[PDB]
Amino acid sequence: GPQSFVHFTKQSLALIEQRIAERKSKEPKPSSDLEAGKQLPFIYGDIPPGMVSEPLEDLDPYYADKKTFIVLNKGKTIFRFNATPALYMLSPFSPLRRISIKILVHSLFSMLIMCTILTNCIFMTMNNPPDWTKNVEYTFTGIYTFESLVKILARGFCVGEFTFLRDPWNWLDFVVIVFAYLTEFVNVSALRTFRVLRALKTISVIPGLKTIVGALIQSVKKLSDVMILTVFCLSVFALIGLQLFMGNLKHKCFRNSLENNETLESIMNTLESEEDFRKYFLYLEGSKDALLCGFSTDSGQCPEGYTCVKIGRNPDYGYTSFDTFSWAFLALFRLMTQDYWERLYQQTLRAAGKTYMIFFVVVIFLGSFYLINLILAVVAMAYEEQNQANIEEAKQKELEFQQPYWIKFKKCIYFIVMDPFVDLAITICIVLNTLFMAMEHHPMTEEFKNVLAIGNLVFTGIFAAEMVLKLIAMDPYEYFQVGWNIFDSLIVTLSLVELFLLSVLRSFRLLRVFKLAKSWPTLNMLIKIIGNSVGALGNLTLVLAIIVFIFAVVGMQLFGKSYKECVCKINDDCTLPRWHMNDFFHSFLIVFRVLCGEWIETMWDCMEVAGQAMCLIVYMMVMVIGNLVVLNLFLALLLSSFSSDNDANNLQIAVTRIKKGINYVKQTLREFILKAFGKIWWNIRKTCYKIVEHSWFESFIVLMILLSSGALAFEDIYIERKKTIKIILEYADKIFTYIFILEMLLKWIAYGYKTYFTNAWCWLDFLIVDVSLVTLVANTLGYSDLGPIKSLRTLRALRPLRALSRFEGMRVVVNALIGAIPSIMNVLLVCLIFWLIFSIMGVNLFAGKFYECINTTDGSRFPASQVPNRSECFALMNVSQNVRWKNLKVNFDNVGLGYLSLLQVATFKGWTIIMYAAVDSVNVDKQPKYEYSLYMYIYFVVFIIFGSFFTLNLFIGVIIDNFNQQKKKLGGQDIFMTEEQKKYYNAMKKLGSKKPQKPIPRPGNKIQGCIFDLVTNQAFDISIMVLICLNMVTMMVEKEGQSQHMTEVLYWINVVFIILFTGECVLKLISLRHYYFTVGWNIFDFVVVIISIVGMFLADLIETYFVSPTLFRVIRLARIGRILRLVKGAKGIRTLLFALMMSLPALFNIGLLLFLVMFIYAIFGMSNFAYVKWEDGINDMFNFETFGNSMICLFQITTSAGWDGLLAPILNSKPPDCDPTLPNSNGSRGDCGNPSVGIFYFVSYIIISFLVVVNMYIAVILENFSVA
Ligand SMILES: COCC(CCO[C@H]1CC[C@@]2(C)C(=CC[C@H]3[C@@H]4C[C@@H]5O[C@]6(CC[C@@H](C)CO6)[C@@H](C)[C@@H]5[C@@]4(C)CC[C@@H]32)C1)COC
Ligand SMILES: CC(C)CCC[C@@H](C)[C@H]1CC[C@H]2[C@@H]3CC=C4C[C@@H](OC(=O)CCC(=O)O)CC[C@]4(C)[C@H]3CC[C@]12C
Ligand SMILES: CC(C)CCC[C@@H](C)[C@H]1CC[C@H]2[C@@H]3CC=C4C[C@@H](OC(=O)CCC(=O)O)CC[C@]4(C)[C@H]3CC[C@]12C
Ligand SMILES: CC(C)CCC[C@@H](C)[C@H]1CC[C@H]2[C@@H]3CC=C4C[C@@H](OC(=O)CCC(=O)O)CC[C@]4(C)[C@H]3CC[C@]12C
Ligand SMILES: *[C@@H]1O[C@H](CO)[C@@H](O[C@@H]2O[C@H](CO)[C@@H](O)[C@H](O)[C@H]2NC(C)=O)[C@H](O)[C@H]1NC(C)=O
Ligand SMILES: *[C@@H]1O[C@H](CO)[C@@H](O[C@@H]2O[C@H](CO)[C@@H](O)[C@H](O)[C@H]2NC(C)=O)[C@H](O)[C@H]1NC(C)=O
Ligand SMILES: *[C@@H]1O[C@H](CO)[C@@H](O)[C@H](O)[C@H]1NC(C)=O
Ligand code: NA
Repeated sequence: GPQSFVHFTKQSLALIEQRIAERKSKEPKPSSDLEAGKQLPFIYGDIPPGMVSEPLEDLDPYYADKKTFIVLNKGKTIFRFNATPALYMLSPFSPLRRISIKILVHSLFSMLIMCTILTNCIFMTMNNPPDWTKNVEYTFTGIYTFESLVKILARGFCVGEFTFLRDPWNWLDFVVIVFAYLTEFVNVSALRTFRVLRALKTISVIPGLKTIVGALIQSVKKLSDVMILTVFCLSVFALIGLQLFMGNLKHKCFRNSLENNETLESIMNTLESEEDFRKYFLYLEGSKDALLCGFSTDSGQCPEGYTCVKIGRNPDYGYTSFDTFSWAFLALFRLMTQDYWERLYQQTLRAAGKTYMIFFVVVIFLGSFYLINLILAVVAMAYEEQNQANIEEAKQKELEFQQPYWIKFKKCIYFIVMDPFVDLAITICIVLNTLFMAMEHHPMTEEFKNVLAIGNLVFTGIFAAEMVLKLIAMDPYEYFQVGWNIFDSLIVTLSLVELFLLSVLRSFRLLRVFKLAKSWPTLNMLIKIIGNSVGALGNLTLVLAIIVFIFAVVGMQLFGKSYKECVCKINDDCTLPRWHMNDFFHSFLIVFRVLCGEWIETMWDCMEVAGQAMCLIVYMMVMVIGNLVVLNLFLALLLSSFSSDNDANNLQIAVTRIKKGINYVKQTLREFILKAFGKIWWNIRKTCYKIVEHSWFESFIVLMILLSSGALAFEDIYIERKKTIKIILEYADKIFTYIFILEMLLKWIAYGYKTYFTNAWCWLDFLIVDVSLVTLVANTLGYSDLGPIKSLRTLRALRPLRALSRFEGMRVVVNALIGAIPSIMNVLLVCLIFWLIFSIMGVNLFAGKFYECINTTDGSRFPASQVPNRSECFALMNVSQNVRWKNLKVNFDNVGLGYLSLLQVATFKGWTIIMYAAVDSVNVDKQPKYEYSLYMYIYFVVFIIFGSFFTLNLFIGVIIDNFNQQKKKLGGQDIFMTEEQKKYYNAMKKLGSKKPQKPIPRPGNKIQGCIFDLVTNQAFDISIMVLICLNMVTMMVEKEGQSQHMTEVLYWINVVFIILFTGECVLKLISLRHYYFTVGWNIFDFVVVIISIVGMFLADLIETYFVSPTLFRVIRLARIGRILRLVKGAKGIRTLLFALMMSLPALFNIGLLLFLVMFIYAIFGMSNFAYVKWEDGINDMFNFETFGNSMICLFQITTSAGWDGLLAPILNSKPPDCDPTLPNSNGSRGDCGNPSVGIFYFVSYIIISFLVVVNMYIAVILENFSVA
């Protein structure tokens, strides 16, 4: 009981030695609430005042027998030691031991350690430490020695059982202190790096961090199977890309204009440097890489006079290659993370042909889309079950816990403040303020600036008046009692500080919008999430901040001097690049960018200056650990808040009274106005009704729509030359229109006007036939070349939409997407206003500053030393012709352009040139300077954290809640599966969960008996598995440029492997006696061995009978079938692959709809952008001139990769960039682009594709939760 409090005495020590004597004469877990480091049970009451900081005997009966004693704080936390003297000298009663306990057992000691640690972290971030910091370093070493020595004196070193080194966290202290004195007593980067380990001590000293890091480790522990699958899949696809693309990125066009007997070999002998490479090969302007080339008809066709020859290095400094298995693995990992993969995709297609788009499609679907889903689902399950355990433990803990003139003036003015009118007036003024500050733009006249300024003066007037009036209406002591009032006070007093006599300060007016949270339910949820970011979940956010700090400082210490000294090898003018790790801030930015998803481009430079190894380990550590922590935080916010939600408001009072008033006047004026004052037709009906419902009509009509939609794809820029096909297409178009008109008439007659017109699908078909009629009559009358009718032409691209109602897959998927529109619209409004705040802030900061004065020959901004003003560039234009004062196309000149720039930043596409213009901006009409505004990166960091991370978190939560609501409103069935797919899906459930088959019969024949016993055993299976892994290795051994001897060797080893696997299959045939074919995996074995032999014969036929290397490489892929068999044994890999097989139907439906959307946008893009100028992505190979070339671009940007590069040439609309009078083969003129259609096209596309792929994400992840 509570009485069990007694001092630790030497008499008690005698008692201890004697009862341990008893236990030794004759010769239980520790309590879950009595272990050290937490709070003592409340049943024992409070401590005697003479007992704090004094040794006590252990309360646990299990620990009452061994050597131990407990010590308490004033904070009443418990620490336990062992009774054995420290190192066998310091008895627990010496002066040293209890002074060490007193110092160690204290809150002030821990606080001192925390402050000195954080000061040390502040001192780590010094690029060039001043010489005087040595003494400060010695000081820190002194405090760390003091704290260590206190721990040894209080606990011993290792002699006992509970002592200094027993817990792992003290090992870090020991290592750092011994390494500090090692460097003190005795590759400066190597020594200076290991001091970052003290930054890890915050995890030990700040409370709660221990459990957070333990939780992260436990979450990792579950990723074993998924990491094995990831390695397996990346290796298999790396071998596939090895076989297909080995050496193609070596192709370069070579100038045939070489004279004086210099042939290809005569130059081969002398190609070692890069200057001679630039002398003889083709380098597109502004590129460090030689332009690729190919041999197929669909590859990169070299210019005239250039021959395409595979010589020289691979692109990107050598690092983009599918030559050796390591480089292929790097490429497939860059494809799985979709990091700048839209450049590898373009190079691979340019050098190998547009026909490996299928390779990239299957890699993107399987590599990126699926493995990431698996990772997210497993981490989510880990966190969810851990959270359930925590909640259940907390609940159990709760159950155990339970078991004169001024006064009348003030009250009258307070009455002037009534909830209905004052609050709504203030809300309206807030909304008008935000809509009034949104009228700022760069080209502005004094009139409009003046009205803006006076309006802002008025609004700050009303808000200050409100603040003073609520100051005096209710006592200032009580004004501050609520958070909203103090928030508003801070806003007002800061706006007055503005009115005293800064650009960032101009915009904190915008925060008063958030006061709308009380009325608006969904904005309040964003407030809740941002609050959890620092509230219930502040420890995890603090872990994340600490890790980003440590990675930044580690990378800086390792690579700063490397970046500085080897600067000339990553930049041509021999100055530091834009992204570097020379400073703490720039290394922080690189770490942040890697956390955003951008890691290949900076690692190329890292490895250029600091060598491959360290760069790879450090970058992959950052990737894995940082992405782990960020994903954990995101999932925690999501689950916590959307399971959290799982006096009347002042606006509600206003609605009440205003409804009272409006209803009162409405019905009283209502009272005022009352007081002041045929068998044949229905035969046709039935016959048509069975006609339209008859199956052949439906199938014919679906075929008809498919044919019209397909005919849409031929009208490309080569339809003039195809004389025959043109006539067929136009005649067919007429027939299609007539058929659909007849279909509409038949359905009209058969169903009736109301029935046909109460259905939305018929509304779609009706609008389409209407526009076809319009264009038909306009063609007949002769007004074909009128512009509006020429535009109604392009609307023929909407024809594929007729298919949505005929196939049930996109019908059900569209039903779900439509059921989700309201919630999507609420979230979109919240995001719209949030990004509106950020867009007005960006317009205040940057509007009109992105202008610059350039050499148009190379695009080089002039030095700001000369030509620093706009007038200076105009003078230069006057004196030198080819000079331009150009602005960025996507900029912050107004709130629309601000929202386009924010959309580019939030998806990290095009965002870099935006930030370079931001940080280099000086002021309006002044030329930008290199990182003049260096700390404007923080605007983008804050926008990415808030408008991107948190809004996406809110969107995901609302979508998940909406989809589970739909699933419950359907009774618990699936929402992307038709009836037949549900039936199949249940069937494949039954197949997968099959009870094991009965044991195979035992053959009677004796030699059959021996072979059967041999083959049917574990050892045979393990032997085959080891052989398959060995064959995998001998496949990875292949490289590019290998000598013929190694080729023959690997050929023979592969032959041997085919021999042994054929032997295994033959012994299986003989021993199981056609029962081989019963078990499913043996059919796969059979197919693998057959295709292995057939491919091995066919290839050797190819190099001797029909010599074509491409077909050779395609058939030689049958080797890869052998590798597939490793999934035979792994019980987790199968489960995951069976999850994929389970989820395939829903993905088929969603991908069908996505494909139809891509088809529609491809027809539109061919109609509109087929003649835009070739700039920044639109080139000879990647354009909208053909259906293939359009759908290639649309697949590229279905992942939103590089859409900023396709949109850029369309934004050209004027003669300085584009050219509006240029003869074209369509009959039109100009290679120009109109921005409005381009912006609508790309923004819409990325939004619809985002919605659809998020739907795929939800389907797959819920499938994984269901199966597991
Ligand atoms: C407390 O008990 C709750 C239980 C119901 C549990 O339902 C779960 C269904 C799976 C689901 C929706 C849940 C939590 C984490 C969710 C994952 C977090 C990741 O977030 C994402 C999207 C957002 C990205 C930023 C990160 O990845 C998804 C890929 C991943 C995710 C959305 C896949 C789906 C997961 C809730 C009922 O108990 C009675
Ligand atoms: C739902 C919320 C988040 C947005 C509501 C729409 C408006 C409040 C915003 C969005 C687009 C903004 C407009 C973007 C473009 C312009 C053009 C601008 O005038 C010019 O650029 C003239 C240029 C010239 O004369 O050369 C004036 C501000 C204005 C109207 C902005 C006013 C504020 C607008 C209309
Ligand atoms: C904030 C600045 C940039 C002006 C932007 C426009 C807003 C004033 C509009 C857009 C969204 C509208 C809100 C949409 C949703 C709501 C919630 C509505 O109340 C509920 O929905 C209660 C639901 C429930 O209790 O379950 C009150 C109106 C309100 C705040 C609307 C108020 C007017 C809003 C905020
Ligand atoms: C010709 C161009 C210039 C303008 C075209 C405008 C139409 C696209 C608008 C006007 C009437 C609207 C329709 C009004 C009625 C309906 C029925 C509605 O379905 C129902 O109401 C079902 C009700 C039920 O089942 O109980 C679906 C939307 C729809 C097709 C609307 C779709 C959009 C329509 C066709
Ligand atoms: C803009 O750049 C171009 C090319 O970079 C300059 O034109 C020539 O540049 C070369 C450098 O390789 C000089 O040797 C020539 O003398 C330049 N020719 C002329 C006519 O200038 C051009 O000078 C640059 N513009 C300005 C204003 O300096
Ligand atoms: C912007 O242009 C120049 C760029 O330095 C500014 O400086 C003037 O330059 C002219 C021509 O070199 C000199 O004659 C003047 O003496 C410079 N000004 C001064 C104060 O020395 C010029 O002032 C700027 N003009 C505007 C309108 O901003
Ligand atoms: C071949 O190259 C040599 C250079 O040593 C040159 O003298 C000779 O004329 C060349 N032959 C022809 C046919 O151009
Ligand atoms: Na990159």
